[PDB]
Amino acid sequence: SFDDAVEERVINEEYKIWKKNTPFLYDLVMTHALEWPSLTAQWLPDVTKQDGKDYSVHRLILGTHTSDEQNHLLIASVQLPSEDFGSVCGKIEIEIKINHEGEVNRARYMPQNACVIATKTPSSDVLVFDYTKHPCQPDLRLRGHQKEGYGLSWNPNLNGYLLSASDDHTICLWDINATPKEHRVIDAKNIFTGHTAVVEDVAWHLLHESLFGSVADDQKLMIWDTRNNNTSKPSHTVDAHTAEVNCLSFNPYSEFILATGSADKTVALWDLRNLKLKLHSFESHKDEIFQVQWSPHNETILASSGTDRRLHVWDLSKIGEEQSTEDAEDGPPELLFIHGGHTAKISDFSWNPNEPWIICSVSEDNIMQVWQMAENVYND
Repeated sequence: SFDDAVEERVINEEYKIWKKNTPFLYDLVMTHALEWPSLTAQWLPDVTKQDGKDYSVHRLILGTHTSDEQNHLLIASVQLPSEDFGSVCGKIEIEIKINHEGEVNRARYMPQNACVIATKTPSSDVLVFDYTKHPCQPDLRLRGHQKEGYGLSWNPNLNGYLLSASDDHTICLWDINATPKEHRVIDAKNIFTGHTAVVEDVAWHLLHESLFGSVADDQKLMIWDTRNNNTSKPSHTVDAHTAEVNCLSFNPYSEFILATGSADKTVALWDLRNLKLKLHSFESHKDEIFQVQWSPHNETILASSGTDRRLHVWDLSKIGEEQSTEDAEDGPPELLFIHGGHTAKISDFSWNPNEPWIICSVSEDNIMQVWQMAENVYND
């Protein structure tokens, strides 16, 4: 159609421009086309090195989206710059592969033992694998609910405790260590309802093992306390957004600050000490927002991605500082950087935990990008 065509046209012309400015806007930009689109992406904690090599190796947990052929759980190794047949391999390879029944919606490793990877299937089961066992039939099948989902959150502080969101208006909680397994199957320690609609995302508080937050299409943010008795009584409910809320992430350097992304094209800043007053609303995205992640290195900065094909990076510290018109355009002072290297909807992204400022983002066209904005943008 005409609109599709016009759209596709602007996307290319803009991309054209982007690529030309690459050396000016970035310090690192790596593009790579997977054989299949990945809906998930998360960096693994470890870093591998060799003496004499000008690079270190990092790894990502990716997935495949084949609405046909066989799907797999992937582990990709990426070579990253250091302080400075039989030929040298490419900077990106797929070290591990694991047959997975259906697309991989999410895939997160367990903080306590990253050999453990939890998965979100297009089914209603939640799978668990140990990529030390398959070196495929999951090592654990988590019962819990009737619908598909994406929300997935491992609890630090409590080995094994996993949370999940679902299109069936509920949240499940399991103890992966679950005594017995009755045929690789662990039922569900608790099911939190309290949500009028589809639950988009879920996330554990980072310090208090009994707290966690949920987010759903009912336009609300709910804070829960595992200790409470009513599996329908969220200890708190917040009218967070105009549209449906798609995610929430806790600030790594705080025990109160939180963030949420909505279809209302907005990212809301929240403080647990007073969920009655929204601290701020980051605006600029032109379509739905599905991912929001805080920098693992700076308490003041977070990023968001969505359907508008843009990855935004914000800086709380610049909220409110005055800016010069015709500069006061392009966006508010809180918008530190805009990543326009993706040519399709960004499905998910992850901040590298060892290399401050490196981000990996997977797009729907099955493109993967490892990038780092130019130092000057966040320095001087």
